[PDB]
Amino acid sequence: REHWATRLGLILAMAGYAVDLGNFLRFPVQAAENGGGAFMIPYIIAFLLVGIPLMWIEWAMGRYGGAQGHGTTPAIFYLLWRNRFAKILGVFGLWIPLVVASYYVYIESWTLGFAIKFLVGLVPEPPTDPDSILRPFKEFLYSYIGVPKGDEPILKPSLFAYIVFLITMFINVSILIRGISKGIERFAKIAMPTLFILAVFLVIRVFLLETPNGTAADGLNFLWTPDFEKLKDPGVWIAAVGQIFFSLGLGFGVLITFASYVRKDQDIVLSGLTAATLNEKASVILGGSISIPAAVAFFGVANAVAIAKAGAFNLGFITLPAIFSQTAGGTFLGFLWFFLLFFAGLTSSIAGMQGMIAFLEDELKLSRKHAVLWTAAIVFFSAHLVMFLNKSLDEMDFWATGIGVVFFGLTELIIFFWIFGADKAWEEINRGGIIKVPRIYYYVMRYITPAFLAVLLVVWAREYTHWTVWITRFYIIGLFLFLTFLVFLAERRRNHE
Ligand SMILES: Fc1ccc([C@@H]2CCNC[C@H]2COc2ccc3c(c2)OCO3)cc1
Ligand code: NA
Ligand code: NA
Repeated sequence: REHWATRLGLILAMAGYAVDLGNFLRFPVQAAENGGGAFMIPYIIAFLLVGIPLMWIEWAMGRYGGAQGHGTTPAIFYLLWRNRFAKILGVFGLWIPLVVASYYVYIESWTLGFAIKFLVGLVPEPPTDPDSILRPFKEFLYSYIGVPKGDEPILKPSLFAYIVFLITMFINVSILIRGISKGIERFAKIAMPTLFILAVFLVIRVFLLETPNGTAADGLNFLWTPDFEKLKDPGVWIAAVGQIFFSLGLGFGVLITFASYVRKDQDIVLSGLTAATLNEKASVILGGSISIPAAVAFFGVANAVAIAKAGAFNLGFITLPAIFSQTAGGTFLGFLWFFLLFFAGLTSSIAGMQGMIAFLEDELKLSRKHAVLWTAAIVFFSAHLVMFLNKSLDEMDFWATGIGVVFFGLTELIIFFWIFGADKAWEEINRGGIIKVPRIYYYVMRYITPAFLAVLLVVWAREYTHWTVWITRFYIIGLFLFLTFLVFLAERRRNHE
């Protein structure tokens, strides 16, 4: 079985997964809409009571399963809980990242395409007024995606967009086919430093932006000036718990897969805490210093609220590209921005596709080449639904991350810390640990963490159709059936040998 070569490589690979577009787009918009600097109060709380405890647990389950040659939850859940229902629940940890894969790598290709378009100058050049600058780029994105101009729910992606998606798929395979250390880990050691440099250069250049409408200081001001009156709102405390779950990539089964390549007695306590901390520093320092400040700098603090409400997606793919066409040397600026997002996405996507590669290797005994190619085949095939059927993406993302990760997140806790045994679980986490987990976390993991998660489930249920969503529901239901069949074939192949 493969292992991580260096402790640094392991941390950078784990961080590479956590850090993505959300760090530079989603988190800054979440903060502005939920109290500005005051949003850090429930965010740090959520980080301590939910994020950190669960990540350690997934790291432990990963290393525990990896010692016995299993990197995926269908096999690991069965080791923690000798039951048939444990194998079936495990299918979800194979299903969720695979559902995400169908739209994630595609959106990832958008950044690459946009980076190429910016570098070679194939971008709009307005013209005055805000809508006179934004609309030419609003149409640039819609022509790239193929946003329906009629009543039909049909997307018609450009040939360029489709080809870049092909190229993006290829790049992912290239890294994945070289394995864990010589592939994922090797790339982690290049991308993360490259990422940091790209970010810092943008942070510096954004801080020098000055327009008749405002400055970069106005951006950092609007974003971080606290509004504690919003702390009364339970929705803010829910968004904080949700964002942390989103930020670290919990409940995807990815961390478990990666942790399985950590050797039996190697540290996971300090290693996990370090990687988690990098992701957070990236969000508050790098992520919060670029997108929102640059936007507020150009349009003024008067439109700062309007900008935040327009969402993280509009900000990154419409607003900032418009601003770049109006700034000095913006054409190279746009390339760096989208190059930055691409590498951030590429280090997450190769991790999310590893779980399927691991299953095909560990349980069906396929070669790494075959495992990678068939995984790529499944993801590439599935993506045509996301590329051509409008709002299919929303439907996949809703089941997969809206409730799926949290439900699966709660499933991990109960299976590992309650069914497998809290005492056995606790010894598993701290074993080989450079530092020991604070004893107070024993109660947090066992009661506080699953309670917070269970609350998130209940609010989802109480809170929550055009016929085309049934197409997406049809297929993702089919995937779960197909993966169930593979798990079935796995346990049958094992009885023979
Ligand atoms: F809707 C969303 C929820 C959570 C997130 C996470 C946020 C932190 N960084 C990791 C993100 C998930 O990344 C993935 C996961 C599986 C994948 C993948 C990429 O490509 C193929 O299979 C992104 C989007
Ligand atoms: Na993140
Ligand atoms: Na990434």
